[PDB]
Parts: sequence; structure tokens; C-alpha cells
Amino acid sequence: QVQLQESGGGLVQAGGSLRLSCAASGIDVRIKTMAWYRQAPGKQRELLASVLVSGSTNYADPVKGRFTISRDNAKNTVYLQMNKLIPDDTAVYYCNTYGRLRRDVWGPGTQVTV
Amino acid sequence: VAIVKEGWLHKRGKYIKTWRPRYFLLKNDGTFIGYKERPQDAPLNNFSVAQCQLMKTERPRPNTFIIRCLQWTTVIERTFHVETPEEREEWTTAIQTVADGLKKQEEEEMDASAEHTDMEVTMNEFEYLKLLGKGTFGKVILVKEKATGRYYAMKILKKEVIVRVLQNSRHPFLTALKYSFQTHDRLCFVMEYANGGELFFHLSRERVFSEDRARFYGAEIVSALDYLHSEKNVVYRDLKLENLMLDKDGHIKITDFGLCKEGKTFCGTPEYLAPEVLEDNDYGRAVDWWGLGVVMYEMMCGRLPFYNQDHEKLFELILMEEIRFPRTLGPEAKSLLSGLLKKDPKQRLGGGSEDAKEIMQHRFFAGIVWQHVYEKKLSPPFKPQVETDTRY
Ligand SMILES: *Cc1ccc(CCNCc2ccc(-n3c(-c4cccnc4N)nc4ccc(-c5ccccc5)nc43)cc2)cc1O
Repeated sequence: QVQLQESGGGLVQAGGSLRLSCAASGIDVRIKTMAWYRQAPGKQRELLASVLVSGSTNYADPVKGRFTISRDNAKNTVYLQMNKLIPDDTAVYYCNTYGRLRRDVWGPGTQVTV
Repeated sequence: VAIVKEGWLHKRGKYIKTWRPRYFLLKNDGTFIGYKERPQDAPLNNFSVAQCQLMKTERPRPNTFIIRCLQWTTVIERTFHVETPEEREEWTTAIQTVADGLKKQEEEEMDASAEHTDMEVTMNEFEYLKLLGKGTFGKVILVKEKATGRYYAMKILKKEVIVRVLQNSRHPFLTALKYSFQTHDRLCFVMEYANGGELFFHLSRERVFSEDRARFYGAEIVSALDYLHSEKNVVYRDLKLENLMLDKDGHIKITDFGLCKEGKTFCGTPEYLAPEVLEDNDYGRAVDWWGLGVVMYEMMCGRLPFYNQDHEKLFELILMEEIRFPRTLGPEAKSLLSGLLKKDPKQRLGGGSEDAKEIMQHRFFAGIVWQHVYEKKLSPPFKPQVETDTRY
């Protein structure tokens, strides 16, 4: 079974931190751009961070400086370090590749609440 | 590119014979191409099986299979028939495999080359105004965008037969895709609609265009086709006077309103069919230069080069009868038309490796600055009587 599985959500006291991990089993995170997204109840799913195959990172304004995206090639997993969190960060968090993104395929996501 | 499977198949025909034995190549680049006999040693996307959907059937003939593809905004179907059900299996299988192979390599490639393109309109936005066409898999209607008052053509296809504006063709004289959206059961393509009127009407009212007027429209057609042929690797195969309109300023628009497919009577307009298309021979870029020849003959003579109300006799004329010209046509125009209407595509103007360049170098177009044609820097010989003016 080919898929992405997010883990590491939960409740945390605002201004805390959290590491989310996206375990690709059946996919090679090394050959793909990977991004992190989030979606909250009334809102549209929000692109958060990307890491190209070179390793080049990039982040959307609401999270610049607070979150870091990293790729563990050896562990076929992407990670999102969440620092100095805020209620406005509360959401379900998803990771994904380009192809799955355009086909609207998503793993289970992990829920985070501040 | 290597051959992946090859052999004989009966190819369904739409014009003359119905079923014709053809020798087909399936190549790892997706091209699935039929030939009158085993061919003895640029590829057109028209013949690609990529993103095809395959279906098996038993009518009319047993052991038939259908390839169905969305080509830009058009659903096209290629129908085939073999002798045994096992034979079919090997073919549909060979085709799926090449096709999956292409999807696979491609997805892998864009997954690896995506560059923060990892980002994440409906029926009610529009006023129906007039059916433009109807067909197997959908319809084309004239609509008014409610928010803006602007007029568009909306192609509405049935989503089941199948299952993008950033991938437009940047040529001024082709129909541009404005929006593309899907409903619960439909796939919708909103495309520009010229409001300079139908060139078929303008030609009718005027009886004939002068050689200089035809020269202007031809240059613009030649430029749009050079672009399709060389930038996109596609043949239009649909050139006819009724698929030419004018924009507000008088420049050509080639329409993209076709659905299903053409062809006792024929379901469309057969007077523009090239010989090799009628014979279901293999065809390439040169079919569009034949259509160019028929269109410009009609413009400069005020009548078709071959007509009969019986399509059978018409077909005979197209394949067999030599072109005749009105007395008032000059030799440069006669030279271009007779070279575009060569029945053998290999000896047609434009049918060599140079393609459009041969036509732009013909003496009929001497003095045309093709860079200015492309940039709409040429001055239209006729400005239609009109932006959102429903004049036509
Ligand atoms: C009997 C019968 C009838 C008709 C056909 C197929 C006819 N299709 C007509 C066609 C072909 C190409 C395009 N096209 C355009 C285009 C052309 C003219 C005006 N505006 C525009 N936009 N632009 C593109 C881009 C890509 C492709 C494409 C083609 C093949 C495969 C993949 C992509 N096509 C166009 C429009 C209309 C067959 C038949 O048997």
C-alpha cells in the first residue's frame, strides 16, 4: 500500500512547540517536492511549507520563522517543526507530493490545537 | 523511440469503406499510427494513446475496441476490430502498458521538478444564449458571463466519457481557453468567442475576396498553423470557412467548437476533406495545408473547388478531378492553390520537412513580414461593424 501518514498532533499550550512527521511508505520522498498544509473548520486548505529535492525550503508568510520543514532521506519521512504556536494555528495538518496534490489524494492528517 | 507492438488491424473508417485493413505501430512514446502497408523505415500528438481510456465492445463487429482521448477540448474516439478476442487482449494490454508507462514517468518527473507550485467559476456564473453545436459527448453553447457581460463559448462535455488555462496556446489567432471547470457530472471549457462575425457570412455577402484580402487572412491562418504544427506538434485537421471568424478589429480567429467527429449522408461538412483523409491513409501536417488551399480557393473564387450535393460524387471529385480555376485568377494565386491542392500529400506545398516555411516562401506571400503577422501588426483590410456589441 502506497501512502503518506501524518502523526504527532495533539493539544499544546500556546507558545509551545510540536514536531509533525509524515511517513511515506510506497513513495520516495527523495525524488519529490514535499509540502505541509493545514485546514481549519470553516477555511480552505492552506499551503504552509515546501522542501525541493535539492533541499531548498520555502514558507508562507503566516509561518515564516516559526516552523521549519526538513526531509530525512534515510528515514523516508518529512518533518515540520512547529515553534511558538498560536490558536490561529489550530487545524488538521497534511503532507503531500505534487502528484497527489493535483489528484486531491490526502493521507489521514494529524490534528493540532493550541 | 522503439516499437512496442505492431501488426494488422481493421480500422473503422468514417468516409468511404467503413472497415479497412491497416498495419499499426505502437511505440513507447505513445504514438499509435496506422499505415496502408508495413512501412519501410516529427510525431503528432493526434496519434498519442497517452491518457487514453480503452473500452471493449462487440457491436457492430465482434472483437472491437475503442480508444477514447480528450485532445485539448475535444473528445476523439478511434475504433478498431481484430479477428480473435485474444488478439484484442494483447492490443488493449500493450496500449494500457505504454500509456501507464507514460503517466508513470511523467508524474515522477513533475513530482521531482515541482518548485513551490505545491499550492492548493460555476454554471450559475453564466447566461445561456444559443446552442452552437451538439454532439455525442456534450454541447457547445453561446453564453454571457453574468459578472462582466462578456460573451464566451462554453463546451460542456459529459464527465464520464473522459474520467488547464495555464497550458494555453499563446497564439493570437487560435481560440484561447478562458476558464475550465467541472460540475458533479460535467466538464466545462469556457473559450473566447470573436464578435467580428463569421467569415463564412462575410464571404457570402461580398461574393469574393480580392487576392490581397485573401492574402491577409491566409497569412494569419498560415501563422496559426505553423504554430500548432511546430510548437504543439498537432494537426488541426478541421480547417473550413465556417470555422473562421473575425474579432472586433478584423483579425482571424480559428474556432475550437468541434465535438464528437464527422462522417446515406455525412454528419458534417465534407467538402474540405483532404484525399488522404478520405482514403483513411496515414496523414500528417499536410492535411491542414490542403484545408488552407480549399479555404483560399473559396475566398478568391467565391465557390468551392469541388462540390456536388452527393457526397459520393464529391469524394470522387476530391480524389480524382483536377483543379479548375476561374478566368480572373492570377498566376501567383493559381500557383499557390494548385500546390496546396496537390492530391498526393508528399508533393503538396507544405508537405515537405519545412512545413509552413514552404508556404510562407511562396511568391503569393512575398513581402509578408511573418513577424508582423504574428504580432497583429498587419492592418486588417476589413473592420467588422462593431467589443460586447452583439452586432453579429
Ligand atoms: C472526423 C474527425 C473530425 C475531427 C477530428 C479532430 C478535430 N480536432 C480539431 C482541433 C485540433 C486541435 C485543436 N487545438 C488547438 C486549437 C486549434 C484551433 C483553434 N484554437 C485552438 N485552441 N489548440 C490545441 C492544443 C493542443 C491540441 C492537442 C491535439 C491533440 C492531442 C493533444 C492536444 N489541440 C489543439 C483544436 C481543434 C477528428 C476526426 O476523425
